Amino acid sequence: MNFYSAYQHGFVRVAACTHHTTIGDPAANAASVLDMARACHDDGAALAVFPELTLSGYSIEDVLLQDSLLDAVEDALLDLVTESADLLPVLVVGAPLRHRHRIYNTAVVIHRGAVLGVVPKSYLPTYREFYERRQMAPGDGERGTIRIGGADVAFGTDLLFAASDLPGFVLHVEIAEDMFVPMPPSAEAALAGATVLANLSGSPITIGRAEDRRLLARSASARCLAAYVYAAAGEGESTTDLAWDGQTMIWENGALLAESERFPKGVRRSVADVDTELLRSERLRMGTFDDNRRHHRELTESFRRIDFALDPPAGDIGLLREVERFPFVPADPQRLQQDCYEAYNIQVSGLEQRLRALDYPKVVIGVSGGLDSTHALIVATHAMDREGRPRSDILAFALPGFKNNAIKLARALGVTFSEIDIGDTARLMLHTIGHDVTFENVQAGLRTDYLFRIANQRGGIVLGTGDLSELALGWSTYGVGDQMSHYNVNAGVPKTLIQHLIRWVISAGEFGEKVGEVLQSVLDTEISEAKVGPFALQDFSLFQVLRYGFRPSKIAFLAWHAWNDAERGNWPPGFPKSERPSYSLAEIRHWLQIFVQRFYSFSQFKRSALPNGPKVSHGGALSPRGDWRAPSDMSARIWLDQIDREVPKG
Amino acid sequence: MNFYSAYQHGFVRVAACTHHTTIGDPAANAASVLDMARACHDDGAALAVFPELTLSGYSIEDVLLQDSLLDAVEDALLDLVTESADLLPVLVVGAPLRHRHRIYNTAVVIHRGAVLGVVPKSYLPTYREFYERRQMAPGDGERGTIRIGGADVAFGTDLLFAASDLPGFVLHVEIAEDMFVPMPPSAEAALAGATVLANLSGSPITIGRAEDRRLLARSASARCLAAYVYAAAGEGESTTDLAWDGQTMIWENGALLAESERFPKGVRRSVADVDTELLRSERLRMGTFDDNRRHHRELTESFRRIDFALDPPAGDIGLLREVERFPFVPADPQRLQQDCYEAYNIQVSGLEQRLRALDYPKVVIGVSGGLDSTHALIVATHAMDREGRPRSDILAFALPGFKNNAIKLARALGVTFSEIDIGDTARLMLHTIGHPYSVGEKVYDVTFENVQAGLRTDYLFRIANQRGGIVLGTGDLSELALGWSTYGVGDQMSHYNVNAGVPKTLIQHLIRWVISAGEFGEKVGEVLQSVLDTEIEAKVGPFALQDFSLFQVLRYGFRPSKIAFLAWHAWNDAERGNWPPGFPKSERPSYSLAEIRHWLQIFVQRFYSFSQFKRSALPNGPKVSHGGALSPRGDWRAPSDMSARIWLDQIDREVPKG
Amino acid sequence: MNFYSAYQHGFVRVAACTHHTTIGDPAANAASVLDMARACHDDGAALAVFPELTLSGYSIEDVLLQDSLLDAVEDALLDLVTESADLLPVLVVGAPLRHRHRIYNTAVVIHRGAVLGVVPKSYLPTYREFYERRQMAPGDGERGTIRIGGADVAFGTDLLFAASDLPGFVLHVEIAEDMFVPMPPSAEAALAGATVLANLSGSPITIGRAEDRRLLARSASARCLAAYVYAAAGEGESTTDLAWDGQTMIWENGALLAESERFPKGVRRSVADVDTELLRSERLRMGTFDDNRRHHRELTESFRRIDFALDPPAGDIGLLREVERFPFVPADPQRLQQD
Ligand SMILES: Nc1ncnc2c1ncn2[C@@H]1O[C@H](COP(=O)(O)OP(=O)(O)OC[C@H]2O[C@@H]([n+]3cccc(C(=O)O)c3)[C@H](O)[C@@H]2O)[C@@H](O)[C@H]1O
Ligand SMILES: Nc1ncnc2c1ncn2[C@@H]1O[C@H](COP(=O)(O)OP(=O)(O)OC[C@H]2O[C@@H]([n+]3cccc(C(=O)O)c3)[C@H](O)[C@@H]2O)[C@@H](O)[C@H]1O
Ligand SMILES: Nc1ncnc2c1ncn2[C@@H]1O[C@H](COP(=O)(O)O)[C@@H](O)[C@H]1O
Ligand SMILES: Nc1ncnc2c1ncn2[C@@H]1O[C@H](COP(=O)(O)O)[C@@H](O)[C@H]1O
Repeated sequence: MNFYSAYQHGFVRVAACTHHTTIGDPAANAASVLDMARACHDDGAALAVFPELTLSGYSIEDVLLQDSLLDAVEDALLDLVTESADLLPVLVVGAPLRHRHRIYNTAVVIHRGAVLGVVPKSYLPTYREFYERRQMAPGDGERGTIRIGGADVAFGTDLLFAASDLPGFVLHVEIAEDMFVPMPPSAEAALAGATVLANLSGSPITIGRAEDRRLLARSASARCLAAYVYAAAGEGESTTDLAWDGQTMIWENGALLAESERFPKGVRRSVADVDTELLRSERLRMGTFDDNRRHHRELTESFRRIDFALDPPAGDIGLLREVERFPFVPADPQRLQQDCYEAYNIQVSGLEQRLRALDYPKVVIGVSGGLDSTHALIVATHAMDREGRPRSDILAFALPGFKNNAIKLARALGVTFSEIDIGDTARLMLHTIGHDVTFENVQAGLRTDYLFRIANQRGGIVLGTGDLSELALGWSTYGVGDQMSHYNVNAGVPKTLIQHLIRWVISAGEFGEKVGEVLQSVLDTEISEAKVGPFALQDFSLFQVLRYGFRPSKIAFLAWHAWNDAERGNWPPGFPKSERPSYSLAEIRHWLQIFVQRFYSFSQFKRSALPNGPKVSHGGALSPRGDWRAPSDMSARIWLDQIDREVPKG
Repeated sequence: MNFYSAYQHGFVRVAACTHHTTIGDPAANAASVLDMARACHDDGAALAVFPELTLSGYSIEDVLLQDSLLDAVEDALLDLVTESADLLPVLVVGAPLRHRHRIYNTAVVIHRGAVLGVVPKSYLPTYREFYERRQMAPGDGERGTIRIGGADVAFGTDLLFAASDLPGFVLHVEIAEDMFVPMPPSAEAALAGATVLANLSGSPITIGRAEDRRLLARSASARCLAAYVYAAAGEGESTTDLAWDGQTMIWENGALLAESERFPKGVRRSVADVDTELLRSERLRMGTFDDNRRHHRELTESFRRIDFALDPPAGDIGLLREVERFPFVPADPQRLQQDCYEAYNIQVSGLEQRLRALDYPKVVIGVSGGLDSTHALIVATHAMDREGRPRSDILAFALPGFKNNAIKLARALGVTFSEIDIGDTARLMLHTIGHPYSVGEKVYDVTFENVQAGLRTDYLFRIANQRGGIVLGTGDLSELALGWSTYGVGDQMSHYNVNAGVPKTLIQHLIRWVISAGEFGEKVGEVLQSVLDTEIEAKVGPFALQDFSLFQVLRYGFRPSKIAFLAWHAWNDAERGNWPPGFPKSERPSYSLAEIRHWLQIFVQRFYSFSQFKRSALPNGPKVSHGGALSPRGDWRAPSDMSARIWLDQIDREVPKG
Repeated sequence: MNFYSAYQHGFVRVAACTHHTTIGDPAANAASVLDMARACHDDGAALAVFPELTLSGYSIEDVLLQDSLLDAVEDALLDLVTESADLLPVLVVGAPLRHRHRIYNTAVVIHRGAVLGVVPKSYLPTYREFYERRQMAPGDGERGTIRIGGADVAFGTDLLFAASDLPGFVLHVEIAEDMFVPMPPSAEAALAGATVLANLSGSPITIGRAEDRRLLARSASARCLAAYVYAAAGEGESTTDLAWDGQTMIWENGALLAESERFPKGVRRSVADVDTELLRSERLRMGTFDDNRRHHRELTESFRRIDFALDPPAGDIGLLREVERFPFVPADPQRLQQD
């Protein structure tokens, strides 16, 4: 396998194009269309979508009904079809075409010298600035074939274009208004199998209309778990009554992959790599999507499937796609602030309920001066405040065995602080056992043991502080040890997020300037990754595994694109340059071997008996009662073997 | 509410009746039917099912086609209907009735002076000793109405008789052969709602046929999550070519509630209380049952529902049902022997897999001399033997704080044994914590108890790390139920729990079974027997009572007053019902309502509110009982932060003080 | 004619196999499947039924949704298909397979180098210890085809596999829970023609469950006048929350032909000679069975019949069947006392 090929990792390269319109001149439009398709071809694109009525112009009104115009459109269309014999992508081009009694507003799907199909617009707006039913017939409910340059090709609203060599790529096409009605053709098509939904638009621009386009193309792509590929008309359409902004865009399950300049000078393309495996993984897990199909079975079973062989380029063509280094940490500051606000209020409100339900017990917690326990102590405090409970009901413990930040934060917040040296107890235990992991574990164990007994003694509960990345990797001490508690507030927060939560608490500043300074000190001081690898890379793989179940080679491909060059892509706030590492393939490959071994084989038993705590990230959590049911007794051989066979050594 | 009324606890009393046949003489058969129905009424029955072609006799062949016979049947049927005005139960009576062109083999459903409906047999056997298509027409596909004594009443294979005051009682009726075809009318009727399936049979007896009847009525009742009420013809049928055994029976979800004497002299009845709530609870939970209905929706939606008001007796009429004292421990020795063999092989095979998967680590376990840990050590040994591992890889520990059976069993099995006294460590820990006892105070609270339980687990765990072993849990299912364990750092935690799915009441019989089988040898046998004798904490109540409630809650979700009723019927008299093997008379307690009520308050509080958090973070171990287990990854998903108020209030309002 | 050949007297030799499960490792499971299939071949068996989700392991939960796992299953399944080119028996193997939007819990029917069909479980328990709807889609009402290693093969709950040279052998396949609902797929298939009903089961063992299996597989075989061939998962399934007893069994019109050791150490097979003429003879005489089909004609006419040529061994291969000397006098004393 070619590891650097996007097509070999399930990507499909898609283009929404806005061409130069020459109204009433099909050969001119076709020439503009041919030039942009040759570009999409050079880019290795599999699909190029053009605007509504591309070949005539959308704005020409009663001129659509002129024989010479209709005739010119057919001739021009046929020329394009001929030219497509040497073009890689499927081209989806608008044309007014005659069929039976009328003309239809159609998209012609063209590929490698043939027309695969012809799709008529279903819903023809005849209100406000739109007059479409005057010239054109509704296509909803039309099936059968249409004759195009001596051949009968499939015609109708029930068509699916499936790549026989790219099973993840199933195209449905609809037109402009089709997307705006309470039950759009594209939503039935997704249920029936379509993964990529194209829209050819005219869409005269009005104040606020671009927002409406986005709202509907975006929600479509989220509701239908699909890529949505959208092209509107631009320069050249008539301005007798309307203006045109040429907007093009590509959405994937709710996220914007690419858009182009509004009101441009000259032609514009959006080009993106769509991840068919992402779409496939979401559909795999959301059972209710398939239930919805089954409830509408007669609607969804009636589609006709037109097969074609794409034969994509096999080499390196790069990756036209923003892959963030931190799935859990948005690079966009306004987004990351939102995430932090939500994470924090999840941890707090979850603890508050547990405390209300237990009639407000004291809160016992071991504070070491580290990031996790520090953050947990802040969570605990806010929870107690919110519930009108004295901060002295928090019992914080230093438990040194064989920092000041700890006692300072505690003092600054005004919780009850105390120290208990576990060394002598550990010595006694080591001796009694006749005594590495055991040495380490005897101390970790006695910490938990003490807290638990103090909790019994003082009418408290022990607060866990292990974080999501530690659960993922089994980096914790099971049972009698830090893995155990009465309630875990960090269980759902990945390590890479924790530092930004603390930053957010500081920046918000409701704990006061002292607390602020201590927390800032914790940060400066604190920033294991020796033996389990850098947490940036493990949190990366964790997301891919937990959200999508992607195979290891696909994970390596994504990580390498995100991390391999520190200069490319954006970093979140809070990364000075001395701390913007870049990773080689060899490194990514190494830590990924370690990740699959620890995640799939070693660590599950530790997750299996997990204390309570709230789920936090949309990426998922690792509760055996929630997002992650798995065997405690399984080997990781197949994952290790996949890496061995598919990921180059470096 | 009347706590002693079976009807108020969701029971329906049902009768399968075999009457005296007088072939060719409807008024005589009717008179036998009326006499048994008056009995079934006196018993407070809600339903009385009779045999196929009751009113004419099943065996009369072409005489069925004689007008005087057909006429006599109608007159006799109409007399019954009139008499039923003063009878409590719905009567289901067989009759050849004329409809359109032919006679149908039918069941007439009669209630309080009206005919509620008429059901024709669907499949008429015309092979071997059966000739039914010669005289009678197939009823499959017939709908509409039939005229009976001046009234149009529902006729067809699509009928459901629903009690308007007893929602759990929905009756469907089929006939004889109907139950034997690959897709029987009653299976569709169950999907559509029927909870009680009646079968009128003729069923000439042949060698082996009684077994076939049972196999099909039983599997029916299990697949359809229903009661199945079956009545065959007996004395009086013609013996020109056949004989008749009069068999009657009542099945409920796979279990036999009642059967009557085969080949009797005189009439016979089976009468049982059917638990509609048990049926309701199983349908509530088995989602795929409802999925099956949805898949056959056009079949299942077309049923016609005929409503009637039963108005059952409200007082104490007893409880015609065998309620076992020990849901987890069958009183039948052959049954209990089976259950033990299975429980034991479940425990062992589960541990073996964990051991194989961990490449055969040592097994660490704390042995106290008690029932649980003893049994666990036995389990562990057998697992190691089966995997061909040396018994010395089992590391057993005595861990005295502040027995010999323990060291003896260890020595007898040949596992590695050792002692570690946790006293000093506990002393140090109590002092470090500032607990009054480290200063001499005789304060033996939860912290004092817990410091010791904790250190036990803590030691085992560190030994496991040190010696490349895993810690075996030994807490049992009843302890998980009640939260009777020490959470987290304490006996609740381990690497693998073999007893997690076995209730306390079962454990002692598992040990007995291991002794009785005797493959560990006579020494081990003697030590185990000593553990039993020695070992046979009621702040949580008698485990017999809590295991009882646990089964009701975990399997059916029954309300507390229903549980009290059941437990009182099972436990209140030590002379009635059977005890399992191994209960000398000095140990056959009987409980009062007041007692049952007391321990039940404690059960609901502990089960639904206090203990879930301890179940929530549970080690791995195999499910054992069909009653269910308590793994939050398996049979029991529940909140760790809920109150038990409604349960406690239900007891307060519904269960008498004594 | 060869008087000593069981195949010439209307017998079909059938095997229910419980293999060594390696959870999450399809090439290992396929290797255990291939070894047992070679044995069934050497025995002259015409059919070998394996347990539910054979190729992945039944007990792996969310691991089923992992691309590497789904991928490994496909590669392993295609290796088996290739190996089957030299194997006599039809192989019925379990596999989680992707189709349309989801994965289905399926049985793949394999024969002489081809996949004859792919059958999805219809009813997916999601109660008590079972969580199937979480990972897998219900197969009831699915028809059409599925693409398996470059070919379109029949997919759905409506399939019959008929031996073109052994008219009495018509196979229907269902899965686990399918057999436990009031109106099971297998009862409509019998009405439609199936004489041999296979069941691939996971079936974690609980106290009393073995009795439930028997009651339902036995009553199914008696009600449907059929052979019922049943295989449950054993050693190697996860014991995170459940245990497994590896039970296999073969029923014929209400009678047990063969069963294997519960909780065995190592792999186990039941192997029996099913008498297709016996089944044929009972259906010939019990007219109400055909009446029942006619009453459900639209249900029963819709099945698709996939034809294959078995070409069984023609020589003496003995007779794996208890033939009592006295049809009228049972050799079992408890039974004879009853009679
Ligand atoms: N599948 C399975 N099912 C049941 N038991 C299983 C098991 N696999 C191992 N076991 C048993 O469980 C035990 C091993 O697990 P465990 O007791 O946790 O010990 P283990 O994971 O081997 O070691 C804990 C490690 O976590 C690291 N740690 C922990 C806590 C904090 C920090 C820090 O950053 O400061 C680091 C530390 O480096 C240490 O190396 C052994 O008894 C083993 O036999
Ligand atoms: N809902 C909830 N979520 C999270 N945490 C919760 C909680 N409710 C209490 N807690 C906390 O849990 C702790 C109380 O539970 P836990 O630590 O287990 O202790 P707890 O159940 O209060 O006491 C143990 C009891 O079990 C009996 N016991 C123990 C061990 C063995 C045996 C035997 O002989 O078989 C009997 C013993 O006599 C004692 O009465 C407290 O620290 C409390 O604040
Ligand atoms: N020296 C220490 N004193 C008190 N608590 C500690 C100390 N070291 C670690 N902990 C606590 O032990 C848990 C796990 O930390 P660690 O083992 O350092 O990753 C957290 O709750 C820490 O606060
Ligand atoms: N004296 C003891 N020696 C060894 N193990 C014990 C001892 N006491 C308790 N245990 C362990 O703790 C479990 C719970 O019993 P207990 O803690 O005594 O309530 C037992 O089943 C043993 O596994």
